[PDB]
Amino acid sequence: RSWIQKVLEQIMDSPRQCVTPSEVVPVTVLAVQRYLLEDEPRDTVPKPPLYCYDVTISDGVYQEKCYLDPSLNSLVYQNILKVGIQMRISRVSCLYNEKRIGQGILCIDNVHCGETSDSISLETPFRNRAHQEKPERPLRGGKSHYLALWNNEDPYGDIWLTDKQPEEHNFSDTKIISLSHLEMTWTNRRNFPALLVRILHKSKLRYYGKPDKKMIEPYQTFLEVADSSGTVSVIMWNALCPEWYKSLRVGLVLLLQDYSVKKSYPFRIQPVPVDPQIKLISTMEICLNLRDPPTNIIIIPEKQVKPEWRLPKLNHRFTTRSELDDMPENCICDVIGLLVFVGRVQRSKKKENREDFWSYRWIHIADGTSEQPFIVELFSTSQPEIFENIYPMAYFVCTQLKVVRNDNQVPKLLYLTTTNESGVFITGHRGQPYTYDAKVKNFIQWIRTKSDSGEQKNMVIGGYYPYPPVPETFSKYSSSIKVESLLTAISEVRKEIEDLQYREQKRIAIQGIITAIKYIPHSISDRWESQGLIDHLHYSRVYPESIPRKFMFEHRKFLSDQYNSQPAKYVPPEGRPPKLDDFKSARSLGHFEVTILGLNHEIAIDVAFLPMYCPEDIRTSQIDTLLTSMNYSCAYPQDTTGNDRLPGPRAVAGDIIKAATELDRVHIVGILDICNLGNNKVEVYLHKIYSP
Amino acid sequence: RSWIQKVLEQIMDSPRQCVTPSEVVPVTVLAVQRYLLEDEPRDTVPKPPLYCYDVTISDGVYQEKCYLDPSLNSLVYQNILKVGIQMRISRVSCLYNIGQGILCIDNVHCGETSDSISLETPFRNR
DNA sequence: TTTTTTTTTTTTTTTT
Repeated sequence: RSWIQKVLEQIMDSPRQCVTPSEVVPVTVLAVQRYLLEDEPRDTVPKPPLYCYDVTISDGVYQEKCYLDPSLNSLVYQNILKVGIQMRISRVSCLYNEKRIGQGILCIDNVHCGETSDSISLETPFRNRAHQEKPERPLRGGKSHYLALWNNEDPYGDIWLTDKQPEEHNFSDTKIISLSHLEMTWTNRRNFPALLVRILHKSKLRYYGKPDKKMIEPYQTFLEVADSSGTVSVIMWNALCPEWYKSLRVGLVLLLQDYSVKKSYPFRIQPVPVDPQIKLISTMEICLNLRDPPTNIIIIPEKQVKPEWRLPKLNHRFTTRSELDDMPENCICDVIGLLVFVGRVQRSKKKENREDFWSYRWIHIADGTSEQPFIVELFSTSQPEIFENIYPMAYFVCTQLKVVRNDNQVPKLLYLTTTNESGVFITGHRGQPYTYDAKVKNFIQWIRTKSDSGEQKNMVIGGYYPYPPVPETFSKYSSSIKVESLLTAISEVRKEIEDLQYREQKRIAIQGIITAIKYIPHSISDRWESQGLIDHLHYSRVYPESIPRKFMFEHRKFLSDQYNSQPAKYVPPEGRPPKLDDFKSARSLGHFEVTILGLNHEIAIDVAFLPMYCPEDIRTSQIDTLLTSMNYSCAYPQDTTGNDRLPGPRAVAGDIIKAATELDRVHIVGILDICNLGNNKVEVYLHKIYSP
Repeated sequence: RSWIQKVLEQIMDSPRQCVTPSEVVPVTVLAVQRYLLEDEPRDTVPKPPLYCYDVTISDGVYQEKCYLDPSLNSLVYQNILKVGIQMRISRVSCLYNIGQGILCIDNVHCGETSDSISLETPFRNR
């Protein structure tokens, strides 16, 4: 009948025994989720992975949610095991969950992941109805839940509800006190009366679920609510977060009752609000645990709000690029404008935990006050629905952005970062949610005027955008690398490329001589050489996803899904999609295949030089040298004219070849960005060839 | 000019939500007088003090009588807020318990004995 | 980061 049924019937009566399936039939992956790997023995020297995965392989007849043996998590770290792929299970085992009444669970123990399936059916029935329970939960554990596939700060699954609506709680005889009242009297108040607070800042989710400790929904969010003049950092615990997080927005008047008051956490950093007149109560913090009756948190509509009392309004620090030009090192600010660039979902390993990762994506916000965008570093703000789907041609507003500057290098690094309390939103056509702000009105007027002028901005999506520009002073580049082996070995590049996980980024420096360079037109000589080694690396491959693509609104879902994070569950294509190549490339000049010879003429490597500067840059000398990959603007050409009377990109080609030819035997320290685009595809691109 | 004048006008202009004095200058206490605390809820678990005091500061230009917050009654219980000592207010409100107002002291930093206490400064409010 | 339930409080004014 089906492979699933046959294997399950074959292995049902032998729990915790590994049997090769009687028949090996390719099965389509229809979903891949990630959850904590508790209940495993942490006594083994190779501590089992902090997370395990569940894969919903689907046969022609049924699809039965299986369990991936944690030893196979390598196939998911590299994204080799993705949704829509065909794999051939080689080893299976049966495990029974002792905290649930149900049938056996198939335990995948060895796979041979192949390629994307030709036909994926999302309507195949579920063999075991238990797997079809609407509040989807992991196969193992009693009250477990699925986390987001890659990062841990993004809500995922059905445990996250959005059903909360305003409620009209009568204030007839409700004892409401002020935050300062608790501040002065919270160690003597046996009972803590009700409160009427308003949200000012909502923080990003935080998962504190360790594998050994037994906790349910280890989710914790810090909300800076302010009742009257006072403000405290309320913190929701346990399973309260996945019942109120997707519903509570900044500016909702909450009525908190049956709460707890304690001492401020020692490592807590309460953010200063926009208004300085308020009192920042930083000695005690209100903890909201899930009380049996659902009266602890009640939100009252604005109509029920009474100006008779004083409630701190939600203010903002909207700033333009011109203002940012003078803003100091660290000054939290809000930004708004028309998105003009979207990066990729890069992942940086957390120092706190080498297993967890962040999910950031470089974006550019355009305004009328400057010719450069804000260049925001957008981390995951626990808003996957917006974060993943943002595209250039739209209005984007991000709040609580911290300035970051670096004058050590000539191209001042004036960019922003997303703090813990940073939120993301896409404003309406007129800017309805933020229309009240004056800067918002100015931005909307600018967009309307420019559109009425028949003008469009150069919109780019995804690509290879290493925003951080390596300085021109190799000494400063080394200084930034404090005893971290700034110059990676010529033979270690293989291992470093083998260490990156899905969409991981890392910057290293190599020492060598320019073996040769062949110009690759994006579409005056075409090739040149400088002139038997121990071994050579063939890493000069530029993938189609690496080339930035001009944005076309007609095809926006396709473009946004080609640079997003890999989906957890399958979604059939809505028709026959286009091809990424048919979209024009935002780059104005082609790449190169610079080959590097080792200092000890023993190891060689092939790397790709993908410059971002336009011919306008090499004419105006906005770049550092002809061997750099980023221009001082670090912004894709504004297309003020599209094509100018300047030396054509074909002329800049050949010119770069001869510029490299100048560095015939010169000892150089090139900075080579290395990233793993997914599957086994890995990119190694040049950034800057430091020369003496 | 006069510190009390500036504080009064500031709390009148900006919302009177325990306005923090924009500028803090040492002020000399000229009198501390007590009376019963009538017209109070007296229903909070931490029952309010039975008596309250009305300090009489002097900034060198005018002397204004200010109603001390009952929360700061310990400073007078311990004789830390006496005549002569020059203090520094840090919070101020504008109570109406109305004609003009009642400059309230919500916080204070009692200092050292003053050497220039003047009994000649006229009352700003008659 | 986690973390719940319970209560305790005595005393000198008004007459119209």
